[PDB]
Amino acid sequence: MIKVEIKPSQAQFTTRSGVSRQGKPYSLNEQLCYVDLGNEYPVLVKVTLDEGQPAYAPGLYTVHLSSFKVGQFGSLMIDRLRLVPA
Amino acid sequence: MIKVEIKPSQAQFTTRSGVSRQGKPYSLNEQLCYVDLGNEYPVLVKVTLDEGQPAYAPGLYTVHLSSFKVGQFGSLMIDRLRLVPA
Repeated sequence: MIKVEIKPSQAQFTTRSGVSRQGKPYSLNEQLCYVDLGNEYPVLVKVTLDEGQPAYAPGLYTVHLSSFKVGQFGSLMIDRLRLVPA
Repeated sequence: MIKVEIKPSQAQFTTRSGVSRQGKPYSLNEQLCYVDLGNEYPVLVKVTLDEGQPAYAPGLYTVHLSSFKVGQFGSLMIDRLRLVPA
């Protein structure tokens, strides 16, 4: 299991916006977190939230299976890092 | 934890080869496996092995933390799926 932490300072998201190739509006909500990759300290990682989802509250989390998909070259990839409480 | 299985039919690797941009030879060893992504059946995934490593034997495995890295856009990515016995 991957240990992910939302610190008290990371309790909000920001939103970026634009227009798609064929005219549709989009909005993306992004939040920061710390992921422990086994180095001396955890590293900073950007998370893009799914539609209609609030910012994750401060606390400890792990990664949900729905974060992964098989890519176009047949290898596993992360689609979007989706988190669940630890 | 991600459940990965090497079936008895997947106990070998194949090797692809070529030459890099500035003249160096390379070889890549690839093995197939099944990863349970929570659908009705596990899906087929290609794994590229690290230098000097043998094919994983048939059995159950999970994913090692060293499989992940932060990408050039600041989001988590899989570098290479590295497996450890379950």
